[PDB]
Amino acid sequence: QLTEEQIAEFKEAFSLFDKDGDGTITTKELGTVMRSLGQNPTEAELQDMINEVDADGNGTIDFPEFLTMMARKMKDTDSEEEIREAFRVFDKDGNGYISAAELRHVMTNLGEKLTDEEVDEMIREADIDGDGQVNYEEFVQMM
Amino acid sequence: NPQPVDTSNITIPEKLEYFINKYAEHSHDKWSMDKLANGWIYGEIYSDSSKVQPLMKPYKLLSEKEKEIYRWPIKESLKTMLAWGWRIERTREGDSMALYNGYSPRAIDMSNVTLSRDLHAMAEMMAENYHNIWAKKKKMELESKGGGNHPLLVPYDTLTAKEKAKDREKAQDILKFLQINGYAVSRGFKDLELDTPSIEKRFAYSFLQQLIRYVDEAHQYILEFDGGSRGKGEHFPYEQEIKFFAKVVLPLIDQYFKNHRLYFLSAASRPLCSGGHASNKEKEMVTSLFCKLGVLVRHRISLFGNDATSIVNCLHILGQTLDARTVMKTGLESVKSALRAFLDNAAEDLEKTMENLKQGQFTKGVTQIINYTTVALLPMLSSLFEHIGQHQFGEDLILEDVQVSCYRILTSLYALGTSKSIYVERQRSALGECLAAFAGAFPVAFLETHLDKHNIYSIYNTKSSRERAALSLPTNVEDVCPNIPSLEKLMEEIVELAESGIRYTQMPHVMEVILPMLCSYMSRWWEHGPENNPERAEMCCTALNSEHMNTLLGNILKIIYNNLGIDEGAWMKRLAVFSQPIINKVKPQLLKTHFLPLMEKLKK
Ligand SMILES: [Ca+2]
Ligand SMILES: [Ca+2]
Ligand SMILES: [Ca+2]
Repeated sequence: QLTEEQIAEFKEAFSLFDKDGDGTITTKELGTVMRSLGQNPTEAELQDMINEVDADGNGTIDFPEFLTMMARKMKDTDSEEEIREAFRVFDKDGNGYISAAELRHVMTNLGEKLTDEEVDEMIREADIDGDGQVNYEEFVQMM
Repeated sequence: NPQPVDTSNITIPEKLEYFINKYAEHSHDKWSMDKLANGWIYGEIYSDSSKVQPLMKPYKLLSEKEKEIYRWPIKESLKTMLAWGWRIERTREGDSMALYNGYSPRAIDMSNVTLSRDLHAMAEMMAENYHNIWAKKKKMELESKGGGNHPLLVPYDTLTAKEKAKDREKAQDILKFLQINGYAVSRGFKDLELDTPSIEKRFAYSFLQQLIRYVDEAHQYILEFDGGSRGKGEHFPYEQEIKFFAKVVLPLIDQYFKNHRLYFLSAASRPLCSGGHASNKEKEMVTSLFCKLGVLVRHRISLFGNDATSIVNCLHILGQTLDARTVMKTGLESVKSALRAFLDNAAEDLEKTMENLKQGQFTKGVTQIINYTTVALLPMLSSLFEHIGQHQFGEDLILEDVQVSCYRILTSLYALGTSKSIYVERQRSALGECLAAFAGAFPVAFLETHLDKHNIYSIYNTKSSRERAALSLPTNVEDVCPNIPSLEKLMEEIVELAESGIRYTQMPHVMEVILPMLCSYMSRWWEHGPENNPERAEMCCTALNSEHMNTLLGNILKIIYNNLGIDEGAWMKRLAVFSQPIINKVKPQLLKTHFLPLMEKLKK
């Protein structure tokens, strides 16, 4: 019942949390992500919450189990809604087209230092439409 | 599995026997010294049980067999060096010691002088072989016992330094005694001939033959898919081959041509005077590959599964990496025919586009050609004109018959731009950059015919009154491309356009075709007029004056000023890509106090 590109988007989302590449999310592997988002978990809390998703009981959820928890929730339109949610908040200009000037300004938040000029070389690649200023449609091309 | 080195075919020579006996004496000397330091001293009788040793006696008095266990390793090492193809040449010391001819011996130490690097690699390799021989005998010993794998059965390189130590030390000390004697041994072979001028050895050349015959295989695969396209089932065994092509060759071409663009573009012209010289035949076959890829992608987009955008990007970067003057000065007939038929293909393609976009508004081949026209064609032609005008190779690329082909293509493109619909509004942006590239590409001033006659490098004048009729030339340079205006005509167009102040929603085609058109037009006739070519007086392609320059600047800036009141949009942000050449064009004197108002408004 799950639509084919959704699993493919669930593929990459699964790999976004499966750093080691074996298809198994260990508690420590999941735990480091939650510190990276600011929350400070106890080991028991992580291991408790990981049990409910684990239908097999092996202690590490595989992708078939991962789909079931993904199917648990309504991601009916949340995917492109989040895509538009980012395009709205990245649109600091508010013109409806996102300039490249603040593209370096938000990617610095994670700690990247890529040069100012080179991104608008990459936004030009994004701007196959050639806008010179990225919109949601370019973001849809990006994603 | 150790592979043996055969030594039966080779045999020991006799002039070497002097050094063989000398090194046997040296081995006896080192062995005698070893046992004296160990405490072994001369004994009356050779008894192992009495724990004595008489063999400190001189090598003259050593028996034949003891010489055989010195000569044995020596002559097998010599047989495995001569069996390698290591020649031995003539030295001085044979003649020198020929003109020579309670005892304490002394052995020269091999430690002091150092070996050269080449023969050091030679010695390491031959010690690898000696370790391999040890592995041989140890292996037969291991089938004899039946078990107990010796940990040293791993290859020589897998061995550690301590494990390599004995065999290496043998290599140094034997070759070192050879050199202290003076006998110099080296590689037996010197290279016979280098086929350096051959382009076939170039990895790019080989990869390119690979690329073209895979492209031809893919074209035959598309012909197979076309013969099965009349049938209902296009599922063929060639599905694996076509997806291999699409997800390997095209990405591989893409990465290769972005990584080595500097190689492809310049045959060591501007950068890297030492190397990086792209061959002329290499450029020829690169252009052939681009042409056949363009033919393959044409009329067949629907078959490709959304990787048509990847193919468009590949064709785009191939366009930026094309070369034309090399092809024209030295070109093969297949490439000539491919380019002529590519211009012709663009001809009937544009013609059928004007036909179908009008006729078949209401009713798959038609859909794939419409999509091709909308996205996969105009950026393609734009990039073609872009590299043509960037490298100026178009001067001789489009010299004969391709002036008229490009200028009738200009008529068709200009008519398409003047025609407006929803799909044309969607592609207003593409026409700007495309016509910018074409205006920067076209060598003669296709707008003004006035001074194109005074320009020698023109289709009609260069091909004269007989090739005039031979080609597709109606004897009129300006009339063969009727719809396109002149510089004068576009000048009054611009002046009343400024005096009017039209809205974008009214005349979108004007500012989304002609403005980038002129913005990249102007650059070539800088150097082809008195503009940046004050010399070649009255022979220039066109003549322009600073007064006209300032007038057109004032008109464009004033329409931009009126145009600030409608947000000014991202559509001049689109035109800004080719206004970047204009803002590099503009002299810094203007950048003092003539344009600061408008960038201040931009800062607003
Ligand atoms: Ca499980
Ligand atoms: Ca923005
Ligand atoms: Ca854009």
